[PDB]
Amino acid sequence: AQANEDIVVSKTSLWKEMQYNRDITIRFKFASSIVKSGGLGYKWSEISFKPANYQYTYTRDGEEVTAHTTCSVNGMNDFNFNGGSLPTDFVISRYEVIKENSYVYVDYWDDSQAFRNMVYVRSLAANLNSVICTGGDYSFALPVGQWPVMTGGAVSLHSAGVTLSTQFTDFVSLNSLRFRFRLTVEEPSFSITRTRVSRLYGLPAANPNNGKEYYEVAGRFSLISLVPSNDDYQTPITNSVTVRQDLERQLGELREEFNALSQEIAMSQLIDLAL
Amino acid sequence: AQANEDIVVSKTSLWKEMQYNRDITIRFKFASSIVKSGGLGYKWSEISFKPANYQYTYTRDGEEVTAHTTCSVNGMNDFNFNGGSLPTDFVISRYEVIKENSYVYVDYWDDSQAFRNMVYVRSLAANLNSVICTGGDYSFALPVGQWPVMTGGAVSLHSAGVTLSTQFTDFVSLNSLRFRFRLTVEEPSFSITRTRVSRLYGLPAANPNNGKEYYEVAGRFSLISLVPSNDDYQTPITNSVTVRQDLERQLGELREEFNALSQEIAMSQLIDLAL
Amino acid sequence: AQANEDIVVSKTSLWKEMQYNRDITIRFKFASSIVKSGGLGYKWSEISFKPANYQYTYTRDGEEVTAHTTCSVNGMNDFNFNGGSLPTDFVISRYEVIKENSYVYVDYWDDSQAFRNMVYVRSLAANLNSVICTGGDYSFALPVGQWPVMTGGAVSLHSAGVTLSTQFTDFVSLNSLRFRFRLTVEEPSFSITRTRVSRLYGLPAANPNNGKEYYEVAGRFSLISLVPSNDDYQTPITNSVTVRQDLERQLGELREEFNALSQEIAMSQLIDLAL
Repeated sequence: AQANEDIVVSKTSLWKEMQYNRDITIRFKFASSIVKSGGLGYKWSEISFKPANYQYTYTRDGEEVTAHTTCSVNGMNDFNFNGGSLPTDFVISRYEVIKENSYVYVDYWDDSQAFRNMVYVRSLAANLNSVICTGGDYSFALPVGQWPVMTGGAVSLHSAGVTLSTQFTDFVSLNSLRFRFRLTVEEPSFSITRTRVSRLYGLPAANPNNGKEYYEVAGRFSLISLVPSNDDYQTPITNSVTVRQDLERQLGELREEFNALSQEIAMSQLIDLAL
Repeated sequence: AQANEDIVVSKTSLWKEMQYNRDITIRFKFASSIVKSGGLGYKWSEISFKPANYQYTYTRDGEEVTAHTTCSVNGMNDFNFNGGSLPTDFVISRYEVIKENSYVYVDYWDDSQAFRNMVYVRSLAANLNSVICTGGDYSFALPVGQWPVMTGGAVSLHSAGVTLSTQFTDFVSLNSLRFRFRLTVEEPSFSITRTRVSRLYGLPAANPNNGKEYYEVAGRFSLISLVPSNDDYQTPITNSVTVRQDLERQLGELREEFNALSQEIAMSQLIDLAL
Repeated sequence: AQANEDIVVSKTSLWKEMQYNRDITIRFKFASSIVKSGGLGYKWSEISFKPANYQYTYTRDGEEVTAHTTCSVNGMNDFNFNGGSLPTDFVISRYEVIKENSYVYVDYWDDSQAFRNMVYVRSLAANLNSVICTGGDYSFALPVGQWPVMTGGAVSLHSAGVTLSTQFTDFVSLNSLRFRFRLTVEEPSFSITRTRVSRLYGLPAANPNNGKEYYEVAGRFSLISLVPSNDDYQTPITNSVTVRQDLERQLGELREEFNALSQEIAMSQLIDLAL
């Protein structure tokens, strides 16, 4: 029995039940969304996560396999920290942290045969190994004064249930495999330098990647799918997306309004420069 | 016979044609998008509809069934009301209304067997009962002056044809059942108070829920779907979306420009407080 | 053989491999995104492409066929023109052009029998004719001074490989046929008038249509798909999308802060105009 086998557990006139048991190297990555409120620059609106794609190409045992991964988080906890109600105090109205109560989702896909026309799957299971994820060092760029830095945080990701999912994008749509992960706090705790907060567990959402190009976890997955016996059929992969056109229109109207306001402000600033 | 049947009208090696006939509780909900123009606060750029998700769990005859319902509208008319060309008159560039010519779409999904691998359907039919949808009281927060309140509006939703649809979201992707509703205006009219507009029919797009948690309508549906004979196959549902990255980029450039402008304004206002 | 044949190359009980050989009239259209930076109005942020939907209805040989097309571009080159660092020089931070190294994707879909339940396709091939896409005239509306006009640009689209794709939209989701096009630069060049740039091949991303309703190209396609034997099955087409709720929330917060800032500004002008 090989490591990357391909079996036919049944075969009808057109369709066929095939079994696929294959090793994988999930090279995934987080991505953070920072939002800085207006005013002076001491007030932050949100620091959250975003579903983060990463496509790559790794070597199997003599095969070059192109892969595609997409990470995300759910059930994260929304902490806050307000030093006061003034324009000059450092305040973060909301930032997200990962803990036991939350879960981490990783969608995975490859260019192998297991995924080409995978729409039905059963007997799905996987044996993944646990890893560690440490937070980064994010220096809050303040307009004037000292520079606080969010530094620390370490959480171990433990394997959990496996399912299917779909990785939609502006280029491709993939019927993908969804590995779930639970969390356990570790000794390195995250804290903001020059602040009265420290020794609290979790992983920050400012810079989870720690500057790493990716986090890597090895695995194996076994399943049984329905594929056409003729191995020439192809399911649609690429996309041409035009979703949220109302949102595009709202953004256009907001751009028009902000351009008119900036033109008004610039004219009122320039009239005083004619002496 | 049964009220929640599952019949086998045909069967082959791997596939099969199953007939499902089930009662359901369509608990849907409207949602509004109130955009307020800049300036002083007397001018409103648009008040539109937005497709509204709502997920719940209700009790069948000894079963606890999880469900998910997405409401939308189509063919809604656009009314407008301008009281003057000044910054100090209450003007609504556009507000959306529902009438006979328009239609209301409701995509419905449950965790039961009928929807687990539904990609093909025929002999689709449905028996739905009519309900009433009424508008609440949306008080326009005018900085100064009186307080216009958009109030009233009632419409009768009558059943129409049923079809298929796909509910996409940032979490789940659901091959769902699309119930369609036609409208007949009722006696209660919608009106903005302290304003020269009244005795016009439809539904206000401001507070269509009337402060309610949902609008419930019972129903029953019958169909014939193609399912793998092995009742263990699962179709991808969950997602991790990264759509409209270019839109996110434009929003980020907008936010940076807006923060720079706000910093300029705040420095200009702060320089005049040094005595 | 008819120009719009439909043949059966294999038929089991529930499924059947149906061959289709049909003529099509792809009428597509570019769409441009223009983001103008703030300040006076002398700096433009981006002039890029946006995937563009276009639905039409044309006449087959005694039949009326509704269609849906979606044009996109990949691998475009990012040029830019900056003539000075001052707020009064005309600058364009980044604008897109198309050349040999780029490709033009066109997703196509019809209401015909070929696209009713198409999820699997083999033996795909098509005979498409080549056309010429010519850019138009975009007048950069500067606040004051002269009015440069980006005028010209011609490029010939030639047939290339064919694949599948999925057209996602806020109304319909279509399992569609993806036609590729490669580019050969033509003689008419595009040049910004009243500027030091001219005689550079490609197509401009401001007005590609040249005031046209669409770009027409006729073709023929030939495939073999899996269709249930019963000609009554239907695959979900319509949608009800609520994706990017986080983006909607960001936009709402941005609109709130922008209204607050415009209110503060107009209040400063009212107190400075209340003597």
